[PDB]
Amino acid sequence: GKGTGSFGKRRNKTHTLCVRCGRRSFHLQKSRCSACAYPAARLRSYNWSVKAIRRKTTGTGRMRYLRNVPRRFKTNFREGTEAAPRK
Amino acid sequence: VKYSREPDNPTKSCKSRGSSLRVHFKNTRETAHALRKMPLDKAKSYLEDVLAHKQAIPFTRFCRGVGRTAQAKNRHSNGQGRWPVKSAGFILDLLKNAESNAEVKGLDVDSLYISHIQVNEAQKQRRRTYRAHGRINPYMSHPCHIELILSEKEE
Amino acid sequence: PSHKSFMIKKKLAKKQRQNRPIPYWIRMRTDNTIRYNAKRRHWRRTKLGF
RNA sequence: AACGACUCUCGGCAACGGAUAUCUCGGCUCUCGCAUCGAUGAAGAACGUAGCGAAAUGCGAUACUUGGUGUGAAUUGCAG
RNA sequence: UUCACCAAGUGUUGGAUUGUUCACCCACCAAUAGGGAACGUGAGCUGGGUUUAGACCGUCGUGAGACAGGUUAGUUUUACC
RNA sequence: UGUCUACUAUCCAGCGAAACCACAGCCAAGGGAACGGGCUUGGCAGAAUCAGCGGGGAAAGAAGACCCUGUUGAGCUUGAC
RNA sequence: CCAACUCAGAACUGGUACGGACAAGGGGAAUCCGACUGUUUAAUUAAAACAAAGCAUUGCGAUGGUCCCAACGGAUGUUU
RNA sequence: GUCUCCAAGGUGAACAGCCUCUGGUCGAUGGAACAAUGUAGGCAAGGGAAGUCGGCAAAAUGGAUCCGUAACUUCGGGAAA
RNA sequence: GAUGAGUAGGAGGGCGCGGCGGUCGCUGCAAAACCUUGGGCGCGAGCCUGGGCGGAGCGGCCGUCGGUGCAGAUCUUGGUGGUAGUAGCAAAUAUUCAAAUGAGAACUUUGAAGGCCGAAGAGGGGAAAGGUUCCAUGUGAACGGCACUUGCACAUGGGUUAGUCGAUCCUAAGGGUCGGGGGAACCCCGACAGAUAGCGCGUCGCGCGUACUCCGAAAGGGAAUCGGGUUAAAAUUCCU
RNA sequence: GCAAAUCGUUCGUCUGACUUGGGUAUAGGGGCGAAAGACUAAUCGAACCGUCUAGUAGCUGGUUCCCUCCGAAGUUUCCC
RNA sequence: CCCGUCUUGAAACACGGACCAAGGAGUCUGACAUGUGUGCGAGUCAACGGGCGAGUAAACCCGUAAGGCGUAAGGAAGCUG
RNA sequence: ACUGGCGAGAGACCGAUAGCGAACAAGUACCGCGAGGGAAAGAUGAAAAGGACUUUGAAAAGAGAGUCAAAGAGUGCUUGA
Ligand SMILES: [K+]
Ligand SMILES: [K+]
Ligand SMILES: [K+]
Ligand SMILES: [K+]
Ligand SMILES: [K+]
Ligand SMILES: [K+]
Ligand SMILES: [K+]
Ligand SMILES: [K+]
Ligand SMILES: [K+]
Ligand SMILES: [K+]
Ligand SMILES: [K+]
Ligand SMILES: [K+]
Ligand SMILES: [K+]
Ligand SMILES: [K+]
Ligand SMILES: [K+]
Ligand SMILES: [K+]
Ligand SMILES: [K+]
Ligand SMILES: [K+]
Ligand SMILES: [K+]
Ligand SMILES: [K+]
Ligand SMILES: [K+]
Ligand SMILES: [K+]
Ligand SMILES: [K+]
Ligand SMILES: [K+]
Ligand SMILES: [K+]
Ligand SMILES: [K+]
Ligand SMILES: [K+]
Ligand SMILES: [K+]
Ligand SMILES: [K+]
Ligand SMILES: [K+]
Ligand SMILES: [K+]
Ligand SMILES: [K+]
Ligand SMILES: [K+]
Ligand SMILES: [Mg+2]
Ligand SMILES: [Mg+2]
Ligand SMILES: [Mg+2]
Ligand SMILES: [Mg+2]
Ligand SMILES: [Mg+2]
Ligand SMILES: [Mg+2]
Ligand SMILES: [Mg+2]
Ligand SMILES: [Mg+2]
Ligand SMILES: [Mg+2]
Ligand SMILES: [Mg+2]
Ligand SMILES: [Mg+2]
Ligand SMILES: [Mg+2]
Ligand SMILES: [Mg+2]
Ligand SMILES: [Mg+2]
Ligand SMILES: [Mg+2]
Ligand SMILES: [Mg+2]
Ligand SMILES: [Mg+2]
Ligand SMILES: [Mg+2]
Ligand SMILES: [Mg+2]
Ligand SMILES: [Mg+2]
Ligand SMILES: [Mg+2]
Ligand SMILES: [Mg+2]
Ligand SMILES: [Mg+2]
Ligand SMILES: [Mg+2]
Ligand SMILES: [Mg+2]
Ligand SMILES: [Mg+2]
Ligand SMILES: [Mg+2]
Ligand SMILES: [Mg+2]
Ligand SMILES: [Mg+2]
Ligand SMILES: [Mg+2]
Ligand SMILES: [Mg+2]
Ligand SMILES: [Mg+2]
Ligand SMILES: [Mg+2]
Ligand SMILES: [Mg+2]
Ligand SMILES: [Mg+2]
Ligand SMILES: [Mg+2]
Ligand SMILES: [Mg+2]
Ligand SMILES: [Mg+2]
Ligand SMILES: [Mg+2]
Ligand SMILES: [Mg+2]
Ligand SMILES: [Mg+2]
Ligand SMILES: [Mg+2]
Ligand SMILES: [Mg+2]
Ligand SMILES: [Mg+2]
Ligand SMILES: [Mg+2]
Ligand SMILES: [Mg+2]
Ligand SMILES: [Mg+2]
Ligand SMILES: [Mg+2]
Ligand SMILES: [Mg+2]
Ligand SMILES: [Mg+2]
Ligand SMILES: [Mg+2]
Ligand SMILES: [Mg+2]
Ligand SMILES: [Mg+2]
Ligand SMILES: [Mg+2]
Ligand SMILES: [Mg+2]
Ligand SMILES: [Mg+2]
Ligand SMILES: [Mg+2]
Ligand SMILES: [Mg+2]
Ligand SMILES: [Mg+2]
Ligand SMILES: [Mg+2]
Ligand SMILES: [Mg+2]
Ligand SMILES: [Mg+2]
Ligand SMILES: [Mg+2]
Ligand SMILES: [Mg+2]
Ligand SMILES: [Mg+2]
Ligand SMILES: [Mg+2]
Ligand SMILES: [Mg+2]
Ligand SMILES: [Mg+2]
Ligand SMILES: [Mg+2]
Ligand SMILES: [Mg+2]
Ligand SMILES: [Mg+2]
Ligand SMILES: [Mg+2]
Ligand SMILES: [Mg+2]
Ligand SMILES: [Mg+2]
Ligand SMILES: [Mg+2]
Ligand SMILES: [Mg+2]
Ligand SMILES: [Mg+2]
Ligand SMILES: [Mg+2]
Ligand SMILES: [Mg+2]
Ligand SMILES: [Mg+2]
Ligand SMILES: [Mg+2]
Ligand SMILES: [Mg+2]
Ligand SMILES: [Mg+2]
Ligand SMILES: [Mg+2]
Ligand SMILES: [Mg+2]
Ligand SMILES: [Mg+2]
Ligand SMILES: [Mg+2]
Ligand SMILES: [Mg+2]
Ligand SMILES: [Mg+2]
Ligand SMILES: [Mg+2]
Ligand SMILES: [Mg+2]
Ligand SMILES: [Mg+2]
Ligand SMILES: [Mg+2]
Ligand SMILES: [Mg+2]
Ligand SMILES: [Mg+2]
Ligand SMILES: [Mg+2]
Ligand SMILES: [Mg+2]
Ligand SMILES: [Mg+2]
Ligand SMILES: [Mg+2]
Ligand SMILES: [Mg+2]
Ligand SMILES: [Zn+2]
Repeated sequence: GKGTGSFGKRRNKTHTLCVRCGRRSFHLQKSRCSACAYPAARLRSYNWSVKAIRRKTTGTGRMRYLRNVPRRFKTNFREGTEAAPRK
Repeated sequence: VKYSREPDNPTKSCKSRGSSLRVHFKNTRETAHALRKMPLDKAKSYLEDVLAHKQAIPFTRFCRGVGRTAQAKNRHSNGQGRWPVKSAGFILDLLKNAESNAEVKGLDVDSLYISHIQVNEAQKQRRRTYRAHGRINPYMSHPCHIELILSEKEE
Repeated sequence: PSHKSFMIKKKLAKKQRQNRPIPYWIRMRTDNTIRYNAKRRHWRRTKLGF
């Protein structure tokens, strides 16, 4: 019964979707994400998984704000001014 | 496009082909092997008799385990033969297509005979079947290409 | 099930939208290599995992 | 012990398959320059967004973009 | 009845106890001779024994455990070449 | 031992795998890594094919678990360090 | 005036058939082991193995017995 | 393999088995033959465990009513003896 | 003039592959690769050449360099055979006739007949779980291990309406925590080392005040909806 | 193989140490165990995942072109 | 007689090998040693760095009491040489 | 000092089983409850000029014809072992 018959009882979810990382890794009874350790303030990262680090590191996502920092640096973060109107 | 064998007189010959036909290669080869060098009129009636289970197609090469029938003794002494209707249907359509090509060329249909016919293996198609102890095996089909040429009987 | 959360229902709605064939005019663009939708999902073949 | 079938064998052609050759907006390695994330809400995650789009790329209800400036006549698969 | 010769053509059995081979007894029979064939023969069977893992006894060992000692329960796979 | 029913097998239409495969596949004796399909000497030996069959292929399944070796382990024990 | 279905008996009758299908204990005389019901090696062992009530021994009067813990503390203990 | 609600008539002690109504359904690839071997279900003269490690398997018993019921016993049972 | 065996092993002289520094050339009047029952050279590794295919690169020589030579490793990845049209399709009692539709019907639909599930059902719902599988229309292929005009497949469009049904609220086993106590820190204990939360009544004042206003049940507790009708697909939700 | 444990008949129990859903607690030398070294996601006499790691191996297997020349040893001593 | 392989001994009833393509194994680095080629020679070495330079990761130049190795050994050492 | 980030130059490096796992909607599809695991997949032609039309077929498609230097380049299409 340990094999096929046992697999018939699979209607209780150990993990749900994590609010923070979105993986189906939020252990419900532990109230803890096995992927990102949410709700712990610090993210879950380990140097013994190089692949895991590069899956989730900076640049794998949208870089919504950080992508524009280099452009602003080139202008010395100038603000409060505009190009002279065309003549 | 290019057939394995070219007719001796292209002006007096017609041809037709079929590619990737969903029919067993081995069954179709046996049917083609029984039609070679046969008049078109006799070939059509012969295939129709196969569809009616009145004449059998002898199996000479891919014949292991094939049953024995009296309808095949005339062409194959040991009596191994079958009635591969599906193969006959595809070849019958090819013969009719070649006959129509003859009419456009204005050939003498009554004197036409099968001067060339061959079956080639086409690309295999893949399904799967389930085996004991949670194993998966291939479940393949063996389609074939068919080409034939009809030539007028020269006097 | 019939009892479902708002969050899950929203995720299922997005998956349905993504489960369509590519528009025909996509294959006629200049320098196009997209042949078909490589991420098609069937409810009975591959499960969503949530 | 002909003929023909079968088996094997040699050649022509046709199949099967994707090797070889020639390629390359990719990789790898070395060197150089620069020092710039975040409670003024980051990285990450989610959802939405086009006249016709699913993805990728972009963007945020001002949503494959607004504005300024530069360039100076296109965009383009189709339509308008 | 015994000894010996040609001789392997034909035959050489039914049972109690034992997993047995071996043995022993009862009974029949003309006779109940002895052997080989990978100690013939398990993709022919059977699995009683032996020879995994459970368990008990005796003896041995401080102990874990041991015993050509006894005991009981213990999956016998595939041919289409 | 006989016989009866059903479903298979069997024949057909359609569909259609896998294990396995050095090359291969008739025997006797001989010698040989001491038990040959191949070698030596003989018996012999005639296309293609069907249904069955378990003698053989020291058949398949698995880098023997038994035993031994290694200056390999591991579980457990104690008067070992 | 209106009642439901249990029991008992008699006559007659069929080719002795009649719980007519279905359903549904074989029985007896003993030995070994375990008292019994219960439990056990999911996928080779269901047992004589485990548990069991009963019996007996041991520690402890809380500044305590047994036990957990890196530390702080905690389980038995809503206890005696 | 996977929790739970509703539950007709007849036979009968009975949501036993067997048949039926409401509702559902003929979905399991089909055709032709009726060899061996097999799987499942049966039957059998006379004998009745001689089979086999062993009564394995099968057969036999079976409901209800009346009568009747031993050893032994912890007096409750045994007993549907 | 003499002489010639060789596993393990050593060494010499050569062949071949890809670059680099040089040098000498070839090529759309056809390079590389590949094919050949063409021919020739070398003991040999190999080399040269005819013909074909192909359509843009390539070679010789000197030196120098290297991820530089395969039959094996139960070798790696990919491809392909024999086996073989073979093993095999066999549980759950069962189908038959006529007609319609269609290129095509043992398998679609209608009607008739004969059977089965037999209310602890092969019937009618729901919780989990799935996520559009729901409904309509259409359909080339593929798929539904025979077939299909068929569809839980594919394509296009449509579809889920609540003060009363639930979640929501309450607390259970328990979970997460302040302060405090530990801890290099990640973390450990968990209202136990503590100026609780606030509430009530007047109109800002009085009174009260025992350290969690937290999470934890779509089967526990719990404010309130019933008929009748309505869709291709929704209803104790839409209409009355 | 319908099936990496199923099918047929036959069997044990069936008001209780009964069966079962959901919630919740215990996590790897740890848990849990009416005790079989059982069970802890087809994994248990120490799970699973990544890393240390290309772990070490006196042992098994393999080890890629041509000719030419020379051409062995299984014996000595010492060594867990 | 079938190749490859371990072996005193393989055609072996020893193991790997169904077939084809491509990939596939003594390398790089540090230290030392013998041999050989080359330069210089009681010396030798441009090595850290500097000066520059094919507008330049090369090449060219620089050792002024630098440093390495060598030029002197023996001794535990004090020392002597 | 600098195998991350941003920008830049270079190479006796690899040339689609190579080189980063990833030359391409690659950390993607897919697998696992989870920690994690993790592919395959580049080339028509100079230009789509991507094959009008006739005829056969239910359709796929074939035959003839057409475009092109070439369909012996016909939408996974250079060469094609
Ligand atoms: K046959
Ligand atoms: K031939
Ligand atoms: K190439
Ligand atoms: K924000
Ligand atoms: K702009
Ligand atoms: K056998
Ligand atoms: K048993
Ligand atoms: K058939
Ligand atoms: K012999
Ligand atoms: K162990
Ligand atoms: K009981
Ligand atoms: K205490
Ligand atoms: K039979
Ligand atoms: K007996
Ligand atoms: K050159
Ligand atoms: K040649
Ligand atoms: K070279
Ligand atoms: K449900
Ligand atoms: K509500
Ligand atoms: K509730
Ligand atoms: K209650
Ligand atoms: K109403
Ligand atoms: K029962
Ligand atoms: K462990
Ligand atoms: K050794
Ligand atoms: K070997
Ligand atoms: K050996
Ligand atoms: K071998
Ligand atoms: K010096
Ligand atoms: K200097
Ligand atoms: K001295
Ligand atoms: K790869
Ligand atoms: K071409
Ligand atoms: Mg398990
Ligand atoms: Mg849980
Ligand atoms: Mg929680
Ligand atoms: Mg057969
Ligand atoms: Mg199967
Ligand atoms: Mg399975
Ligand atoms: Mg599923
Ligand atoms: Mg998953
Ligand atoms: Mg964009
Ligand atoms: Mg005799
Ligand atoms: Mg003997
Ligand atoms: Mg024997
Ligand atoms: Mg045998
Ligand atoms: Mg056997
Ligand atoms: Mg035997
Ligand atoms: Mg036995
Ligand atoms: Mg035992
Ligand atoms: Mg003792
Ligand atoms: Mg025994
Ligand atoms: Mg012989
Ligand atoms: Mg042999
Ligand atoms: Mg001979
Ligand atoms: Mg013969
Ligand atoms: Mg057999
Ligand atoms: Mg045999
Ligand atoms: Mg073998
Ligand atoms: Mg071994
Ligand atoms: Mg082993
Ligand atoms: Mg060792
Ligand atoms: Mg030793
Ligand atoms: Mg040890
Ligand atoms: Mg006694
Ligand atoms: Mg008992
Ligand atoms: Mg159990
Ligand atoms: Mg068991
Ligand atoms: Mg059992
Ligand atoms: Mg007592
Ligand atoms: Mg302490
Ligand atoms: Mg009644
Ligand atoms: Mg009943
Ligand atoms: Mg009888
Ligand atoms: Mg009788
Ligand atoms: Mg009797
Ligand atoms: Mg007997
Ligand atoms: Mg006997
Ligand atoms: Mg006996
Ligand atoms: Mg019995
Ligand atoms: Mg009795
Ligand atoms: Mg020699
Ligand atoms: Mg070269
Ligand atoms: Mg040739
Ligand atoms: Mg050359
Ligand atoms: Mg290289
Ligand atoms: Mg190499
Ligand atoms: Mg090879
Ligand atoms: Mg070799
Ligand atoms: Mg191999
Ligand atoms: Mg392979
Ligand atoms: Mg094959
Ligand atoms: Mg068959
Ligand atoms: Mg079967
Ligand atoms: Mg049948
Ligand atoms: Mg049936
Ligand atoms: Mg049917
Ligand atoms: Mg029934
Ligand atoms: Mg019925
Ligand atoms: Mg009920
Ligand atoms: Mg089908
Ligand atoms: Mg539907
Ligand atoms: Mg769909
Ligand atoms: Mg309510
Ligand atoms: Mg509580
Ligand atoms: Mg906590
Ligand atoms: Mg605190
Ligand atoms: Mg307090
Ligand atoms: Mg509250
Ligand atoms: Mg709550
Ligand atoms: Mg409730
Ligand atoms: Mg409804
Ligand atoms: Mg079946
Ligand atoms: Mg612990
Ligand atoms: Mg238990
Ligand atoms: Mg044990
Ligand atoms: Mg691991
Ligand atoms: Mg290595
Ligand atoms: Mg020593
Ligand atoms: Mg030996
Ligand atoms: Mg050999
Ligand atoms: Mg031998
Ligand atoms: Mg070996
Ligand atoms: Mg082998
Ligand atoms: Mg190679
Ligand atoms: Mg030197
Ligand atoms: Mg000096
Ligand atoms: Mg002195
Ligand atoms: Mg940097
Ligand atoms: Mg790659
Ligand atoms: Mg290459
Ligand atoms: Mg080109
Ligand atoms: Mg090509
Ligand atoms: Zn997370």
